[PDB]
Amino acid sequence: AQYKVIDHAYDVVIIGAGGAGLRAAMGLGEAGFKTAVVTKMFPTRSHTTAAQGGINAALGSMNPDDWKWHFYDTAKGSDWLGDQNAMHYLTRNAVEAVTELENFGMPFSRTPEGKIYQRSFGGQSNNYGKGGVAKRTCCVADRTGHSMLHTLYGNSLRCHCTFFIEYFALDLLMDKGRCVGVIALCLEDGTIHRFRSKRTIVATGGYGRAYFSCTTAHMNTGDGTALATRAGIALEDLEFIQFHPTGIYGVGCLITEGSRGEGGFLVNSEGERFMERYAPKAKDLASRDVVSRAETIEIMEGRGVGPEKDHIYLQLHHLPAEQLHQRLPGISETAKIFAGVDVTKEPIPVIPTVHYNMGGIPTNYKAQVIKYTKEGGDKIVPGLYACGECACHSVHGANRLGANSLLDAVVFGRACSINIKEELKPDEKIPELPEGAGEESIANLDAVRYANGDVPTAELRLTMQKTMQKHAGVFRRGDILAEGVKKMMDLSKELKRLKTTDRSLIWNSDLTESLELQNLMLNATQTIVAAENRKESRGAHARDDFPKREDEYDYSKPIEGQTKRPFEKHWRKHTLTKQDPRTGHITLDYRPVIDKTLDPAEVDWIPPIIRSY
Amino acid sequence: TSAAVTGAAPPQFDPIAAEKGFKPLHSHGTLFKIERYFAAAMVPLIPAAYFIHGREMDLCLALALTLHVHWGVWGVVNDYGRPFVLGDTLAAAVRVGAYIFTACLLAGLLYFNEHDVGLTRAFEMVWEL
Amino acid sequence: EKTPIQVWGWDYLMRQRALKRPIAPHLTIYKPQMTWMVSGLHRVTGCAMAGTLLIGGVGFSVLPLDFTTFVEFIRGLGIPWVILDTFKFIIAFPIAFHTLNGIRFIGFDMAKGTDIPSIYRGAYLVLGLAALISLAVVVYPRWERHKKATLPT
Amino acid sequence: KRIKTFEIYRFNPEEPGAKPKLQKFDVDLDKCGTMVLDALIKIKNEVDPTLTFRRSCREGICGSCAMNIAGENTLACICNIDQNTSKTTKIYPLPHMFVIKDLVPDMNLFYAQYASIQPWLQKKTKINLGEKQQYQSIKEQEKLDGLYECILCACCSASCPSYWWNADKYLGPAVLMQAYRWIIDSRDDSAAERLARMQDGFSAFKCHTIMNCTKTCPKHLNPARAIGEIKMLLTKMKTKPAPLPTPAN
Ligand SMILES: *Cc1cc2c(cc1C)nc1c(=O)[nH]c(=O)nc-1n2C[C@H](O)[C@H](O)[C@H](O)COP(=O)(O)OP(=O)(O)OC[C@H]1O[C@@H](n2cnc3c(N)ncnc32)[C@H](O)[C@@H]1O
Ligand code: HEM
Ligand SMILES: CC(C)Oc1cccc(NC(=O)c2ccccc2C(F)(F)F)c1
Ligand code: SF4
Ligand code: F3S
Ligand code: FES
Repeated sequence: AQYKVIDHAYDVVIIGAGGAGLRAAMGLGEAGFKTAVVTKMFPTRSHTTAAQGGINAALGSMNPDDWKWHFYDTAKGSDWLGDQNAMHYLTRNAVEAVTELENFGMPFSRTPEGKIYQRSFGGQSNNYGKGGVAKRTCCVADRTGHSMLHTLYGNSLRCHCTFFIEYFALDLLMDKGRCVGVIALCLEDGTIHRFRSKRTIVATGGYGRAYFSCTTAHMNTGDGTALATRAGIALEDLEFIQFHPTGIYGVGCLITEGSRGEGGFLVNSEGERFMERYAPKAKDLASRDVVSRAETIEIMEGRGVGPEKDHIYLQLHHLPAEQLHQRLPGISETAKIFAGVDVTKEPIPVIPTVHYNMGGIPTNYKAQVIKYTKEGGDKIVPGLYACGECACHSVHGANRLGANSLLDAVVFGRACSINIKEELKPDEKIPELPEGAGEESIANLDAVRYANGDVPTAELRLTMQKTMQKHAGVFRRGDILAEGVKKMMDLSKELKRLKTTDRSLIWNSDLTESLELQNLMLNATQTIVAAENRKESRGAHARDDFPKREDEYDYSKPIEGQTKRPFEKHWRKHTLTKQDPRTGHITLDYRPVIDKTLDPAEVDWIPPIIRSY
Repeated sequence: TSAAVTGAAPPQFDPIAAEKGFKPLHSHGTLFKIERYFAAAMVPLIPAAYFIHGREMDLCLALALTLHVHWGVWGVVNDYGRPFVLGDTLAAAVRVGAYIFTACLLAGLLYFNEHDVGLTRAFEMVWEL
Repeated sequence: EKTPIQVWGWDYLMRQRALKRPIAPHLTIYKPQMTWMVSGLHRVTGCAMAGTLLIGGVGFSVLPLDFTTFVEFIRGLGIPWVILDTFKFIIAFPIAFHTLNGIRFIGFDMAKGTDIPSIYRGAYLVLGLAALISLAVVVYPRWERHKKATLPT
Repeated sequence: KRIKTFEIYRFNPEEPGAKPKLQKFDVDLDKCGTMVLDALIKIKNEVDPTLTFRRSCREGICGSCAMNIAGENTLACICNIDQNTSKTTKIYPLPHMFVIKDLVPDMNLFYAQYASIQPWLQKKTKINLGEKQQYQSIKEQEKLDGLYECILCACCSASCPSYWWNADKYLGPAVLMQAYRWIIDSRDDSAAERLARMQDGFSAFKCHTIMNCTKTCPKHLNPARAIGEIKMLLTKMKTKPAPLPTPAN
């Protein structure tokens, strides 16, 4: 078939228009850079808009607080797979970057002294663990995410961006390991577009649709990390999928951890406030790995609830009806719509569901995409940048801390623009395009457009979701994994036999979902083989066959004269899957975890310990 | 493929620049206030006309009515009579109509007040049969 | 002349007329409901009354046969008293309702009573209230006319 | 079993000067989900994948799937499928929009208008950004309730027969409520030329106070109230000043 192709040149091009999408689009537009923001849906529709319990900063609006305590909660929360330095930049710039958002127009809920309302959340504490449960989570009550994306989008309208609304990012454009831009199908008229740009930013969100039951949006098909895999990058830490504790039993749409830090709790079949046993101190407000686990143990050890005894209860009815309205209005409501549940009088049916993807496109604290060989450290892919869910600076490690995600979005968004001003120097002109670049991205589009196999696209997505659901869930076994891996590769195979019906370009819904189906498969497979190989339990990745966390030392005993296990023998290292996209072979490799802060004088590094809550 | 033409930006509205030239001061605020208040003050009138009669009532009843209707049709005419449907120069025509209308309505009433039964009485002179 | 957005907006129409997309269905398919019906009826009665006032004001003026002899060009036909206060009702109402509804809309213009119950009662309070003052103004003066043609003690 | 029958607007712009049609689709409701979007997703993933409609969030918070179901404008993702299988639930796109294809309308005029209100906090005396939070009383932050929640979905505007007739000049309820969302923000210094902007005959004042906007909002908001409240400002009710930032802020 015949195709129209189009060319623009920009200083920087952004794939993604969500939280990090825009916050960087803000800095760069304002810095007077010719900016194009390519997004595959009107930016409001983006997933950030769906966020709830708030965004963390040590604002001190409920009690004195120190950004350093927040730091500590982040290192711990990450079960030390977190990059000490990357986590630093996040924790340090928090109070500013949240503050900034207020200045921007964000109608935060308010304290009687006219300050930003903060609220407790999963797995935070005052004074480096010692003190009580912390209150750092600033929020627009129950729909923080909604308000963040909406301010950002607004405030981005005064920063001179060229918005490319509903355009589908096919592939990055390469030239000798340097990203010179991006290629997308225009949804509206059906053209194809090439953007030559000096830098390119990937902030595409996560891939929570690789599982069967999740809290992610239908557009969370993990397309960026697909481009990254396709561009010959390894991805990082894919095996760490974070299971949110409280997802509505039926559909699985989120009920905030807010409901917990606000004073609510989980309950089993007996009536027991069970979290007390699985964690004595921080209880219903332990990290979301510990808790989602606890639930699944309670479920499987009989004490489940309802008709099939297969989920637990989130009980909020014991809480003052006033504060329940003025602090949780949307969940209060989506509970009535979906569970058909009155929150003031009954509990919500909840079950851990696939939520956030710590894993993604690897970077340094400067938010630049890296390829790591063992011989010559991490070398930077020229002029490629990533942030938000889809990146892995690993600030989250093995377990993203509740509400460090919109912080991570905005902070490293901001960071992109700050860091690109300092390094792109405008002597360097807009790159030329390699003889017919991404003529193959346009090819793979023709093949899927007129796809004619025996297996529909609908049908492939379902089993891939289901197999992921069984073989990669909360608790996993060396064989039950190996067993998924096989079923999994069998699908990347089944991809040739793909079947679509719609032959159009003008808003081909079908065609684009099939492109997505491609992109997920890349994520999925990788996830499961990365998981299949990690023989330790850490953060959100728990093997029944290796319950232990496999560090250098055993951090249960003094350490004085213990021989440091070599890099090849322990598990404190980032998984790093390198997938060949046409066969779908995946080789592994393991990058060391960064343990130095940004400046050891400002804050001293935090050494590992036995992770209890 | 390698046959591509160079593309322009998407039509997009520029909240800053394309909103720092144009600024013209003329408020329809002030004026809307008055058309509401009149329509309001026009309440007692309709009751009162059911009782008190004569040339005097006839007068202000059919003088105010002219105005209320003048504004009203304007509103209407302005709504439907839209250029995207009638082409620029027909839309201009109907807008003139709304005043031509408003003129004959007056003339018509003012005659009928001075020369036929009058208004107020022309209702008595029905409400009995 | 036009706010910049209005300039841009026109350009849009032309651009969409350019691409000959069809305009999505709107009135033939929108669920009949009280909100827009009462708004309908308001405009309807409005115009109709102005209509009459023009074609009646101007009508009788630039026409030979005046209004008094109209009142006769009717009664002398054999006019059933039943249908005669069907006619007088058809007239009282559009005045009674437009006035009543009118005061209501001024409520809305100044933000008073826009919650769905006030929206929906207003409509019922104003409709029935029209028919009451419309009925008891046609049938009330037919008590100083059909009581004084029969009456007992 | 339970066959529900849906009747759906269909349009192919690629079909060589085709026309609109409705097309009946049959759906077993026990092999299906509970909300209209489910039934769309289903009858595109099982019957006819050339059915095209926007969606994303699956809990009615993105705004994507707004269309006209059963006569009124709402969110496919959060209105319940009508289980009376004898009746026939009929689905159209946002009324009076230009239809790119199928249940997809062109939204761009509505996005333009939104960005014309300049929907960002603008301050009189420019401040240093990251420096400190601005003071706002809890009771004056509450003035934004029923205002901020708008998902910018365009159900209201596309029900408003005035936005129908004059969307090019008339701003419509959605944008309007949001223009207001910013004027009463106690933190906002532009209140004055914010009204100054929609000072004319159409942009604001072609609201004929009809009430599909308040009555149709899937988020149970009320733009009529805020359009009304704007009127008040274009005249005779002035906006309250910012209560004074107390000391220690
Ligand atoms: C799912 C979820 C997540 C969540 C949450 C509640 C829910 C239900 N609540 C949170 C909370 O209370 N606090 C917090 O810190 N985090 C919370 N989260 C997680 C967080 O919201 C997300 O991780 C965050 O939104 C990440 O931001 P990001 O910008 O990286 O992700 P996004 O907002 O989805 O961005 C999506 C954009 O990417 C574009 N995209 C993707 N693929 C393409 C292609 N191929 N072409 C063009 N554009 C693409 C989308 O179009 C969109 O613009
Ligand atoms: C106290 C008595 C009256 C009140 C309170 C009143 C009020 C109103 C109001 C508020 C509107 C504007 C609707 C809008 O633009 O939102 C209107 C419109 C109109 N009025 Fe009246 N009115 C009264 C009497 C009359 C009478 C007796 C007539 C007939 C001669 C009339 C004819 C019209 C017409 C033709 C419109 C057109 C505007 C539209 O339909 O939206 N009015 N009236
Ligand atoms: C089916 C419903 C929702 O749609 C109907 C269709 C026909 C036109 C109208 N109603 C108006 O046209 C109307 C009525 C009174 C005042 C102003 C208007 C105006 F301005 F033009 F919007 C409503
Ligand atoms: S107020 Fe409601 S109906 Fe209107 S645009 Fe916002 S969400 Fe949609
Ligand atoms: S329906 Fe239209 S008239 Fe105003 S009240 Fe809503 S925008
Ligand atoms: S799909 Fe999220 S709004 Fe309906």
